[PDB]
Amino acid sequence: HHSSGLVPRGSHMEHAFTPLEPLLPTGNLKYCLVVLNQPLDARFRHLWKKALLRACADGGANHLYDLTEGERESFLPEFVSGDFDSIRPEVKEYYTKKGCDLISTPDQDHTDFTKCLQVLQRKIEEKELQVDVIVTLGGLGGRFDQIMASVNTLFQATHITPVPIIIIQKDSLIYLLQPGKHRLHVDTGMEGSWCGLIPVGQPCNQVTTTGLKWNLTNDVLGFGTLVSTSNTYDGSGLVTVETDHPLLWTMAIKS
Amino acid sequence: MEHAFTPLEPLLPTGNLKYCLVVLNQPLDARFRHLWKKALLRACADGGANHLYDLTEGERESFLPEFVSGDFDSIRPEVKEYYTKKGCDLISTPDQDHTDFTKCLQVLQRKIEEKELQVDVIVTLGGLGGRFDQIMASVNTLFQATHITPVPIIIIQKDSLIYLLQPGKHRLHVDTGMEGSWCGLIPVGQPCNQVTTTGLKWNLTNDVLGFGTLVSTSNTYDGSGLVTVETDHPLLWTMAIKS
Ligand SMILES: Cc1ncc(C[n+]2cccc(CCOP(=O)(O)OP(=O)(O)O)c2C)c(N)n1
Ligand SMILES: Cc1ncc(C[n+]2cccc(CCOP(=O)(O)OP(=O)(O)O)c2C)c(N)n1
Ligand SMILES: Nc1ncnc2c1ncn2[C@@H]1O[C@H](COP(=O)(O)O)[C@@H](O)[C@H]1O
Ligand SMILES: [Mg+2]
Ligand SMILES: [Mg+2]
Repeated sequence: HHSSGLVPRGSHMEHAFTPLEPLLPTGNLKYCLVVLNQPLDARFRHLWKKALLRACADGGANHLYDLTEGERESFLPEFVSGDFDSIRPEVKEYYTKKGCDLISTPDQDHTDFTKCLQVLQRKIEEKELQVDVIVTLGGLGGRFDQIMASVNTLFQATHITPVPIIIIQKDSLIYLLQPGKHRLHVDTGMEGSWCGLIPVGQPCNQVTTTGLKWNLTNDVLGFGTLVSTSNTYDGSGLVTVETDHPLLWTMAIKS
Repeated sequence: MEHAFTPLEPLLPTGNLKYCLVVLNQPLDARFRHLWKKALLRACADGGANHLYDLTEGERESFLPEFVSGDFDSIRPEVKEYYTKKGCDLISTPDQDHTDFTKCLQVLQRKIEEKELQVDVIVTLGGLGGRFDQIMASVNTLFQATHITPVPIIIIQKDSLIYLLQPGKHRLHVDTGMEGSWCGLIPVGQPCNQVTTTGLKWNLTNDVLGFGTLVSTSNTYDGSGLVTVETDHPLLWTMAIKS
């Protein structure tokens, strides 16, 4: 203001995110990996390799243990948290003898996924390291109530860690967009054909987007009113979203 | 004043329950056969026909839909042919603002009034797995369904069932013996600020259910065989189906 010479004016911060980047072979993101109790998709090995930290939520360990025979010492979690109402005795044993940190989380008011994030967040600050994103595998298939629980974890996550969290399983990815403006880069080449915007918690009364086939212009998104599913990209390679309330972004993963 | 309902009833080998069956584009669970046999009317939404067709090979004439609606961008030509040849009514629904599931219910409701048929419930198979944006669409269809037909609609796939509870009081009978161990109340859409329940391990007493505040998942039954729910806004009921 009071300075002289050219001076940038106008400007509002925007959240610039690239969803499926962790799925890119090369690149150097810096992310943590969380394995939930669900069948592991083949992309897990590559994701594990470059992850800064890996962990498993209860049953998640069973799935990891069973899909890494002959090379399990190459897939040793930094820690396995949960309540152990899912991990098999022998699996709990193996990881404990190899040095894995087994953390018990009894709380019956919260899922192991949520509790696992709490442990992860703590290990993050406690190890003075920071991540650009937390990649969660599984949680979108199987039991319906659990799928919803996963979505609800993304809500609580805002109070657990400042690091963005994405959930991936089979051909889907979800990411909760907090109120404000977002710039999502969907030009990694790993993108599928569909995408969508789900009002999960409450109606989003003012949504505006760009880069979609069916864009919103200060529109209302709400169950029973209008939910964007089976939407697609305009080809620009960029999607911007502005929402007044938490809005769930979902997109397809190639192949 | 209230609606007495029994969710997993169609799954019972016994009964006179009059219901219609809708097959969505997802792999059919084994329960399919029995459900089809006693259905008053069967239909398929686009791709649903492919899964029906590939499942009933060798005996497709015993499993002929009464109509297949959609937009035919999933139904394989050979499949589309077969059913047209056997007399199945193929109805096109191009509307790209509505899923083939919602549009299928529209066709169904029409057929119901049209045939002066009386149905207790509409059983939908599939729609809870696969593409995430798909599962949500299914949930969204249940919201729109309230303006498409007065007949209760349930969706089932694998081990899950969902049913949208409209504002008011509900009495759910969960003593068919087909019930699984878990159940839940999901406030999709909007926060339900006044929820009161009975028959659950974790009941609610004029409590608030909303994402980020409190969502009831992994809940269970108290063994009474009855669950009652009073809600101020649409509340999604979900429950497990035995092994
Ligand atoms: C209100 C209410 N509701 C319900 C409940 C229950 N819950 C919740 C959350 C969480 C939990 C735990 C579990 O998780 P897991 O680990 O996953 O197990 P599963 O069954 O799922 O397998 C619970 C119990 C409460 N609390 N509240
Ligand atoms: C806003 C908005 N967003 C999105 C869109 C799109 N959409 C929606 C709904 C529905 C549809 C159709 C789809 O269904 P399907 O056919 O079943 O799927 P696929 O896979 O077959 O393709 C759409 C497109 C709008 N419109 N708006
Ligand atoms: N059927 C399922 N569908 C989706 N996520 C699941 C399912 N079962 C378990 N999970 C997730 O995996 C985490 C730990 O698994 P578990 O303790 O074995 O139930 C939970 O906190 C959930 O977030
Ligand atoms: Mg557990
Ligand atoms: Mg279609």
